[PDB]
Amino acid sequence: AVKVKVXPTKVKV
Amino acid sequence: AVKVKVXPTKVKV
Amino acid sequence: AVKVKVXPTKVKV
Amino acid sequence: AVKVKVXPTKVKV
Amino acid sequence: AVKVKVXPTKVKV
Amino acid sequence: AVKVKVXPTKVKV
Amino acid sequence: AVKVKVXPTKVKV
Amino acid sequence: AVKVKVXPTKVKV
Amino acid sequence: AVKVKVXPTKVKV
Amino acid sequence: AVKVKVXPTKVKV
Amino acid sequence: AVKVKVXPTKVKV
Amino acid sequence: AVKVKVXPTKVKV
Repeated sequence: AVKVKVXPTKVKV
Repeated sequence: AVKVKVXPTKVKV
Repeated sequence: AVKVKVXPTKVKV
Repeated sequence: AVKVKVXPTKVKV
Repeated sequence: AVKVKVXPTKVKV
Repeated sequence: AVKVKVXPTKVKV
Repeated sequence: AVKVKVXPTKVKV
Repeated sequence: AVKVKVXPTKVKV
Repeated sequence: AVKVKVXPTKVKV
Repeated sequence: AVKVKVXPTKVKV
Repeated sequence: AVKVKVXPTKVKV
Repeated sequence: AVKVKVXPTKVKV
């Protein structure tokens, strides 16, 4: 899985 | 890989 | 894709 | 979307 | 509805 | 389905 | 929300 | 590294 | 992780 | 970060 | 710096 | 940005 930030939200997918 | 959406902002990771 | 809350974080996956 | 709880772990789907 | 795993339990919600 | 993680919290959608 | 059991699987929805 | 796709544009990061 | 712009979309991967 | 270009494909990293 | 693929071309930027 | 070439690989950075 990979860490991402999209808009203001960080998350790992 | 999957579509990630945060309000109006999308991207596929 | 579905709206989800993981921990305190809302996102659409 | 609905609250889902398994043991102590709650989330929203 | 979407296939989920929450904790150790898989289910469709 | 993909594991979505926020720090040490983990689920699968 | 309520606890549901089907055979071996429980979950609260 | 992971595939990223935005609309029809794919790349790898 | 690195800030990227793919097509029109800025994100961090 | 910098524009990287390969023929007519541009991005920024 | 990060390994990237821009168009068909791999490189590290 | 400038055209750069190493062996077979050209790119513009």
